Amino acid sequence: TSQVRQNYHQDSEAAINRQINLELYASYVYLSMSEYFDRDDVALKNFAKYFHHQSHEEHEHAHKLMKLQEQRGGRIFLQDIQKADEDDWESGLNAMEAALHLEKNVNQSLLELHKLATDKNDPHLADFIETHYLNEQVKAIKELGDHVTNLRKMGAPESGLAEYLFDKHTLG
Amino acid sequence: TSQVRQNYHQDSEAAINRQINLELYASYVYLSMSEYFDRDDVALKNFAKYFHHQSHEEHEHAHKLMKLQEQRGGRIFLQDIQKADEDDWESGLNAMEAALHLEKNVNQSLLELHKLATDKNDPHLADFIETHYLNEQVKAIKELGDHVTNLRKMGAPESGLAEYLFDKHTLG
Amino acid sequence: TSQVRQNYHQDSEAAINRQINLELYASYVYLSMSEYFDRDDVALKNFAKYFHHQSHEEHEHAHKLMKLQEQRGGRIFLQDIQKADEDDWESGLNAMEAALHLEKNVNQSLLELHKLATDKNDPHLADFIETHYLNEQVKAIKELGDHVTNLRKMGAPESGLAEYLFDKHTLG
Amino acid sequence: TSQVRQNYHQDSEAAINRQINLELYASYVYLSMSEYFDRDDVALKNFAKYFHHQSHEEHEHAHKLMKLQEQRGGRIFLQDIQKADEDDWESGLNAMEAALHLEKNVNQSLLELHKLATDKNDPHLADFIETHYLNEQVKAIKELGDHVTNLRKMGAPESGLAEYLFDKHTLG
Amino acid sequence: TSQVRQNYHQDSEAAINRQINLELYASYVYLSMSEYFDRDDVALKNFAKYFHHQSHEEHEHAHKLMKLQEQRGGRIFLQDIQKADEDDWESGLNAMEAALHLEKNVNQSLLELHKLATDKNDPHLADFIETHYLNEQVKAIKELGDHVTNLRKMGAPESGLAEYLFDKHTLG
Amino acid sequence: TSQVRQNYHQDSEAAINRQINLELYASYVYLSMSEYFDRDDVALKNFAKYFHHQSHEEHEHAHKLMKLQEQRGGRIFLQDIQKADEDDWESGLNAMEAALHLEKNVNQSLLELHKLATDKNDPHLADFIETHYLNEQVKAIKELGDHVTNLRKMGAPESGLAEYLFDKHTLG
Ligand SMILES: [Ca+2]
Ligand SMILES: [Ca+2]
Ligand SMILES: [Ca+2]
Ligand SMILES: [Ca+2]
Ligand SMILES: [Ca+2]
Ligand SMILES: [Ca+2]
Ligand SMILES: [Ca+2]
Ligand SMILES: [Ca+2]
Ligand SMILES: [Ca+2]
Ligand SMILES: [Ca+2]
Ligand SMILES: [Ca+2]
Ligand SMILES: [Ca+2]
Ligand SMILES: [Ca+2]
Ligand SMILES: [Ca+2]
Ligand SMILES: [Cu+2]
Ligand SMILES: [Cu+2]
Ligand SMILES: [Cu+2]
Ligand SMILES: [Cu+2]
Ligand SMILES: [Cu+2]
Ligand SMILES: [Cu+2]
Repeated sequence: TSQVRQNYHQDSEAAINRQINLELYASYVYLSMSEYFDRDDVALKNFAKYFHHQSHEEHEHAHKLMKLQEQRGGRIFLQDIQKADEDDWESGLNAMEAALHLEKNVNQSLLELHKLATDKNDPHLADFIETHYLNEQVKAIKELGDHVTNLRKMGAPESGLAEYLFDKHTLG
Repeated sequence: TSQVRQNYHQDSEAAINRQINLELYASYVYLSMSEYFDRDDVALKNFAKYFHHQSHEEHEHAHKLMKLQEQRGGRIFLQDIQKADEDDWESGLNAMEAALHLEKNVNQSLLELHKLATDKNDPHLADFIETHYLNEQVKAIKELGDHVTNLRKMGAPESGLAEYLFDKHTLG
Repeated sequence: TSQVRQNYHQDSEAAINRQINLELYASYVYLSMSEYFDRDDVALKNFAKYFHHQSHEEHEHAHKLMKLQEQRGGRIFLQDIQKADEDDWESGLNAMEAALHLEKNVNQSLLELHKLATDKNDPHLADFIETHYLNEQVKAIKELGDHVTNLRKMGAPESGLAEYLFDKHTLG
Repeated sequence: TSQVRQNYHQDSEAAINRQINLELYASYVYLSMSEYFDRDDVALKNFAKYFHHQSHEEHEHAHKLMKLQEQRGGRIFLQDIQKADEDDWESGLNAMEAALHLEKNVNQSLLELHKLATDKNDPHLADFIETHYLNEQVKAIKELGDHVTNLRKMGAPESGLAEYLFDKHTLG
Repeated sequence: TSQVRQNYHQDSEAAINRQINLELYASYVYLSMSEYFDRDDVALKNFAKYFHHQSHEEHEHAHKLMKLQEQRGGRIFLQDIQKADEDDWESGLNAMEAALHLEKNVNQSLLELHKLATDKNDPHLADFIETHYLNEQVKAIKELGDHVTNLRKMGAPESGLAEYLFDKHTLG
Repeated sequence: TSQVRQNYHQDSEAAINRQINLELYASYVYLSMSEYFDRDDVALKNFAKYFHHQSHEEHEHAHKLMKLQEQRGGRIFLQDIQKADEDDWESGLNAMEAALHLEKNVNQSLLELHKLATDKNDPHLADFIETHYLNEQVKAIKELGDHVTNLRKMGAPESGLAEYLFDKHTLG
């Protein structure tokens, strides 16, 4: 056991490694979405820019969890990063809906991570989740909801003019 | 035979002169398209700007081929620049489609120029085509494809509002 | 007939299209001359620079005529751009002489364009020719005459030292 | 088949997708190495910095391949990113040796990608591999070799003072 | 065999060492020419400056080949640098002619180096020759041809006034 | 005999040409040493930088002697530049020792050049050797001695850590 390790439960260490893997998975999902919008038969550059930024941001989330693990004296165990469930994301609206779905699932996992920290009486880990993850999730989810709403009201996914203009005016 | 001439086959020299003529033809086609969008009954200024820029760029392509010819010790033989197959380009979408068609044909010609350089064991000419022409074609074609896609999805050519907004938001 | 068209005769419209073609032809002639001076067995860089500039300037002349056509409500009809009568321009002096010959012919055509505008009582077109073309021709022709004179007096075309020094001191 | 697709073989498209996956794998390997050096019982910050930079660079390599795929009209198919063969990299020298081993394998794959492009007569893809990947591999491998050499000569892995000073003076 | 060595044939390694020696020889030839023009009975300072620059440039060519050798895992074997075939270069024109002759021979050697790289299926070395050597040769040869032409037309080598003025106006 | 020649003995002229050749040889030796340290199995970049600088400096020494020759009315006769006696310089210490050995031999030659100038009553050449060569040799030799001493005391050539740190702290 690590010379720095203190008040850090084996279950928490494992939950962090699981969260590290999930952040990397969400990163890979966003990468997939980003490249779909760069296709010649889709060609929505700001949707592509939007998800590329989400991909990079998710890598920051994973790195910070890895930092936590290292600082607490835990050992990182990595797992394969699974490819997304889709290769083709259909439309701008459908990607926004899939992203919101994903973010809600990630939020649920982080809330279960917080409960575990409360149950193992680890207030450092609890505060870490609160400070760096919980409000970020809330903001992410709200933004995705905002986008889904506008796209729906504009006439997406049927209106091709709607996704074109949303790409231009909201995401550009 | 030129004092500088070395490893430069009569067939390559002639193929360059043919490519020089084709670059000038594409230039003239883009000129034609550009002026069509300046018509009072079309009046799409950014379509016009877009093809005017394509025309100038195609002149750069021709000049560089003429430079190659001169540097290798070949003699430039010019041919008439044929006028385009159309005087009236119908719509923004139709010009984009005709431009993509043209660029694919020019690409095919350049790939046949590369094969000839490989077959005559002329690695200088091969690299020249690779370096200055091949990726440029790929980029040109992809961009034209991107535009065709957006215009189609927006409701062009029937939607006059679609070409107006594409002119404004993509080409402006 | 165009919504903007007013006082613009079918004969004038056709004469403009013919002038547009001639400006493009002169452009192509100058291009040919420019490349000849870049040949390894000619290698007079400032002669080459001089005619390359003339080529670009002639494209400006054509564009402005196309602008006129569009503004007046006429329809541009392009024709093939014929290659020059020579592939080999012999010498610096001979190109200057051929350029002067060309410019005098273009001037004659523009003067016939002015007469037609006077005869069709089109004072806008008349002023356009006067303002943008007539004095430009006079200046072009005078400059070419000036160059022909100096080259002759220096000992061109026989004196190879004459063209070398004229290239250096006048055109450089 | 894509509107932009031209001279792009199904085998090449698939080879690119395989290369995309390998670049992402090398990225993940470097991530693993980077975090190992941040461990409290390793604590070599510049080794960690060095591999973190390698990880980011490998993501750039993957993105450019994805760009190529999109530009050529191919469809990206992603695969899981496998975790590295090690969780514990033993020492600074051993990570450098494993990195060199990895880079040589990636180089071999890229050379097989080039052969395939030559065999399918795809000079655009051939030039792309040459321009963006081949010399980069050579440089990467040479640098890793340079580091392995210095570490060995200094007395690594036994000399803990050797890795400490190499971390300070070469990687810092 | 080197830890970095990969896909690098013994024949290529030896051909590089031979090219390294030839670049150094051309460097030494240009050094010889440069000093000849500094003689009190020649005293053409810009000819001297011109070849001194060529000498330095040829050293850059050799260094880059040595870099390639080192990066690929090959071992440099140097050979004597032979003195030029002349101690006295007669005239400005004759040096330009001898330089052009030399550059064409060096070009031939580099083209044989490229063929060998193509035959040993070494696309890294092939691209290296293309990128850093082939177009440079073409440009060098064209420039030398340009100079030979002007000097001949001016009346060199008999006209001492011709070399004086070419020294002043072209090389100065 | 040269119009500028005065008080310049045939023996001195020949001794200068011999010194010119020796400076070029020392230049080539330093080039050889420099490239050895860039080898993947040596990888001492500041040793490499150090000898590369020595190589360039030795070329300056040769050029100045060539200047002297030209200014005095002598004729330069070049000789082959012999390759060094080694292809492999073993270690940092061994190169420093070989460089010191070389510099002492060059110094001896320059002192014999000075004696000859004193004996031929050529005070211009005597002062030239004194001013540009003699103190430079003394400084070069002292520096090489200084380096040899430090390397020995640090534990070179056996201590690989010694050459690594000397490369870093003295030569970097
Ligand atoms: Ca986000
Ligand atoms: Ca899976
Ligand atoms: Ca709190
Ligand atoms: Ca274009
Ligand atoms: Ca026709
Ligand atoms: Ca290439
Ligand atoms: Ca003009
Ligand atoms: Ca004709
Ligand atoms: Ca790297
Ligand atoms: Ca697995
Ligand atoms: Ca050169
Ligand atoms: Ca010899
Ligand atoms: Ca020195
Ligand atoms: Ca020998
Ligand atoms: Cu996240
Ligand atoms: Cu083009
Ligand atoms: Cu004009
Ligand atoms: Cu990579
Ligand atoms: Cu060279
Ligand atoms: Cu010296």
